[PDB]
Parts: sequence; structure tokens; C-alpha cells
Amino acid sequence: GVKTEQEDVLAKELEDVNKWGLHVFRIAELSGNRPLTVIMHTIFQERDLLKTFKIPVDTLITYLMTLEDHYHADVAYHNNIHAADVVQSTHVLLSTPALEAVFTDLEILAAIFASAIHDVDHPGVSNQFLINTNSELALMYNDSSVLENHHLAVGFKLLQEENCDIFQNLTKKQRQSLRKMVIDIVLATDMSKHMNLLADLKTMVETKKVTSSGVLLLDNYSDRIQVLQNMVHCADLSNPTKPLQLYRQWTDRIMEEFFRQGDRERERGMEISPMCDKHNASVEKSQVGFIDYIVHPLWETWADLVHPDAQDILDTLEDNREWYQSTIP
Ligand SMILES: [Mg+2]
Ligand SMILES: [Zn+2]
Repeated sequence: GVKTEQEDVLAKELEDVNKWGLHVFRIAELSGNRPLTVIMHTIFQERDLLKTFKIPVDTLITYLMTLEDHYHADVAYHNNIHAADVVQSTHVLLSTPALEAVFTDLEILAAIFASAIHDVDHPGVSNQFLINTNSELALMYNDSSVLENHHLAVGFKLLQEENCDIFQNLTKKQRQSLRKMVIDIVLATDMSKHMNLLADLKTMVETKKVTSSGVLLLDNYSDRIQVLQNMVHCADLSNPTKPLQLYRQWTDRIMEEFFRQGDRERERGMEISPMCDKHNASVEKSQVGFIDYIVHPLWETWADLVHPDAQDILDTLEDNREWYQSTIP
């Protein structure tokens, strides 16, 4: 009843769980492709969420394994490893000094649970592809945040499988509040909402208030949920802020997934989506564009909100940006 030698190496890697730049791909290999299960378990133990919400440990493990099984192993980017990465990145962002004692246990549970379910059952093609092909998913969700609606529906539906209801001991009031927050967070992961989220985060930085203790003041639901939505959005767009050996693995995976969508579009004579044409691609120029127009404006605004807690993350982002610029053919 002590861990095997593979289990010990996994445990030593999981000591980095509170650090930006966790070896998540190594944890995926060591856990037998269970990165989301072991990282969620570690985070739930670390934050004492099993005791606070009276979650039976067997129910937690059964749900986490079920959730992880509904991420597609054949999808190169939007898989259980990406879910695990966004969970661990949200975990680190929640621990930022400028947010110490700001958020309740329920809000923390919401942000982490939202991160874990936020891409579940992703088929490895975009909303636009599902809409243009008249897919069943697009029909059910009236072409509106199709994947993000689906992620939420599956994440909640899986609570009803045998010994999977991790919220069985929460009051109705707790469950209604958790549910609304998880829905507001995951629907905010739709990139179509990015510009509005960023405008609202900028507006909050301009009218920012801190207590005499130096920590962010958020006294209404609108402001608290906006910060959690931008936090998980930041975790979702965190690849270019990681050490370059990690960023480059994520870039290889997203480009594999985009090129596979491009191949499916070309074989069916559909217009090939941006960045999805493997015969007409500038991976390096794309990353510099993504950083310049999307990732840097978001993380620059986040860094202002929690000044100076995010300086080393913003510095890594600017270094990764210069590295991709310097490799443009
Ligand atoms: Mg998504
Ligand atoms: Zn995602």
C-alpha cells in the first residue's frame, strides 16, 4: 500500500503544481494519459475542496476519470492534456497575491470545475465548420456558441453517471450559484466574446479599487464573474506565456488540428479556414499575429489588474514573441 516507482516519479513532478511551466506532457505520460484526473485530484486536496464541499474521494475519482474519457485521444490540441493545462494555469492565477482572500471557496470551485469541463467532447473542428456542415450540434444550439454550449451540457450530464455526482452534498443554493458561474465562465471561452471581455477588463483596470491591505476590491457579482471569466480566458490563451519548450509543443498540436480541419475542408470543396491550409501556412507569422492582436493585449491588461504579480509571465510572452519573429522565413 505504498506507490510504485512510476507513481513516485509522477508525485515528484506534481510538486510543481503551484508553478507556471508544470511538465504537463510528462505528467500525461507518467499518469497513463490521466493528466486531468491526477492534476484535479492534487488541486482538490491542496485547496481542501473535498472537506469543504463534502465530496467523497471515490465519487471525485470516478467523475474525473469519466470526464477525462470524454476528451478525444485522437484530437491533437483540444484533449485532456489541454484541459489539465488550463486547470493548473487557472489554479496558479487564483493564487496570485493581488487576489489573496478575494474569492469564496464556491467561486474557486466554479473556476477550477469550469476549466476542467471547458472543452470536453471537442471534435477538433471549429464552430464555423460545424455550422457550415449543418452538423446536429449546430442544429441543437442554433449556430450560437455551439461547442461551448456542448462542453457545458456534457460536463453537467456526466454528474448523473454511476457514483459521479461530486456536488451531491451541496445545498440547492450552492448548486444554483456554482452552476450559473460555471456557465458564465465556459460561454466566455468562445473567442467571438474576446473583444467584449477585454473591453470590460480594461474598463475595470481604469476604475480599479484596492483595499488598504493592497488587494483587489470586487463588491458585486458582475465584477467578480468578469474577473473569473478573464482569468479562465487567460488560462485558455496561456500557451505563448509558457517556457518555449512547452509553447512549441502546443503550437505543433494546434497546427496539426487546424491542418486536419483544412484537409477535411479541402476534400469537401469548402473554403479552407484561416491558418488551416498546410500548403499555404506561415506558422511563425501566425504566432506573432496571435500574440500581437490577441494574447499580448489580454495578458498586458491582466498584468495591469494584478500589478506587479504577472511581470515574469508578460516577460516570457515578449521573449517567445521575439523568438518567433526571429524565425520568419
Ligand atoms: Mg474552447
Ligand atoms: Zn480551451
